[PDB]
Amino acid sequence: GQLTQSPATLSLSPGERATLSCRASQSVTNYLAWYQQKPGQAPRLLIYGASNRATGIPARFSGSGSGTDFTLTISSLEPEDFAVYYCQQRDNWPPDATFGQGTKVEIKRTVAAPSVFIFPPSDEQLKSGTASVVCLLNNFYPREAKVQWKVDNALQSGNSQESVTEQDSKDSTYSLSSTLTLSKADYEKHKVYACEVTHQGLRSPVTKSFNR
Amino acid sequence: LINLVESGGGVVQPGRSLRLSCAASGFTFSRYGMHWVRQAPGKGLEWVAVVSSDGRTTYYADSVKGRFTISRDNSKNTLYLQMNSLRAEDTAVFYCAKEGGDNKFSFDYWGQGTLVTVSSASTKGPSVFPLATAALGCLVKDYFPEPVTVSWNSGALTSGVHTFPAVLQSSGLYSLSSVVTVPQTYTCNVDHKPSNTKVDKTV
Ligand SMILES: C[C@@H]1O[C@@H](O[C@@H]2[C@@H](O)[C@@H](O)[C@@H](CO)O[C@H]2O)[C@H](O)[C@H](O)[C@H]1O
Repeated sequence: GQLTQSPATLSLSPGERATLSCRASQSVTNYLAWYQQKPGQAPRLLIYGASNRATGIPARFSGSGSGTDFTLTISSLEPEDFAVYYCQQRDNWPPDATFGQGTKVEIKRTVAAPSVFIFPPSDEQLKSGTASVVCLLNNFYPREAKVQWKVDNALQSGNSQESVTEQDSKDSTYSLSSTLTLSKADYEKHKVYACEVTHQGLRSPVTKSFNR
Repeated sequence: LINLVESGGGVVQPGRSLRLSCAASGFTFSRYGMHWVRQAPGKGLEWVAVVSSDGRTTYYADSVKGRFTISRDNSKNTLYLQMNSLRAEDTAVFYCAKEGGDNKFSFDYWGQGTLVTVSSASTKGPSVFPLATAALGCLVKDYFPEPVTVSWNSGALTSGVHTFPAVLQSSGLYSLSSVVTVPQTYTCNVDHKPSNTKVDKTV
């Protein structure tokens, strides 16, 4: 009925031991299964019956547990083990399968503050009738980052969407884009547009702004 | 050897129907129960339904019963998912999975997945606007549906490029940003197949 995985994210380096776990809501009659999933691909069975390795699964993957607690262990992480892992449960009847909400194994690296950039709406877009303000957070680590939009000091809420890239293959950092959407008439009624960024690599928040 | 191949996904309006197929080879199809498992964007796995090894008994997730019906043809080695009264919440990648040989409560093989997009928006090419260490980029806005490819300087500029995942705006249209940091000319080559839209944008 309910499967809960923890932790939500695991930041390790290649060669380290990864330990993830699933807590079943009730006692489980049918020994859990584990799956590995990489971006854009189908899940692939790793562990079935709690301790058995599916066919073609290297020895470094191990599972154990019984009743309500199960653990998936990767004795030593290889570059290809950085992915998302799901645990799964299923009975004879009712037949529905239930899945854990997933644990992401991510690459550990040193702290790196983002360099911030703010882009005004292009005149081109303004003559289309719309206004998009963009705040870029470039090459930072760790993932956690906070973007706060302000228009003439008015906190903006509900009118921005952000997007984040996967860990860069070279430096292992993340990049995030935040777009503030406004009707252009709205955009034209204001002066100061600012994006304040909070991140562990920064000792004080950084704000990039421009005057219309 | 063992293999599952799906087809049938597509972009559809709400209220319409789609039918998913999953052809199996490499094992005796008639012996195992088969399931459909979906994964909405930015989400985890969410079981959808199953049909017994002999197509006689079916079971559904509550969000789909009365609309979706799962069935099979053991003489064709094909699993189906008839989807009716599709709603926006349904868009996701749908996978077919086989109950395992050693343990039937695990899924040992999965199809590559088939995309189901349900939206009342119609096909539209994007408008590309300029985004002007230093950074610059291109805002590839208001297009439908996915995907769009972005490259810089016909593919000759690659270091420092960050092409962000598309975001679904409240208008039903997608939007994405592609930027590049430079410590020369800069052009984003945007391609949106679904609508034959192509733009080389010099920033
Ligand atoms: C859909 C099907 O549902 C369950 O099948 C079992 C079956 O193995 C028998 O045990 C029957 C009849 O008494 O009970 C059913 O519950 C299992 O979940 C199968 O794996 C599914 O394919």
